[PDB]
Amino acid sequence: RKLCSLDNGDCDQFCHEEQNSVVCSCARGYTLADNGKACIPTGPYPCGKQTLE
Repeated sequence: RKLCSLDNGDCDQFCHEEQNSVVCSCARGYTLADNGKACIPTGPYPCGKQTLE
């Protein structure tokens, strides 16, 4: 277990080892956070979220 194999590289969603090392990204409607790991919803109903409201 190295990069993306170790806890998905700490990424929220998509993980890629671009020329060694982890590179996280997000699905449409999400914007990668400042830490370059977390994914932030762009609106009221981001994909893949069970509707709480």
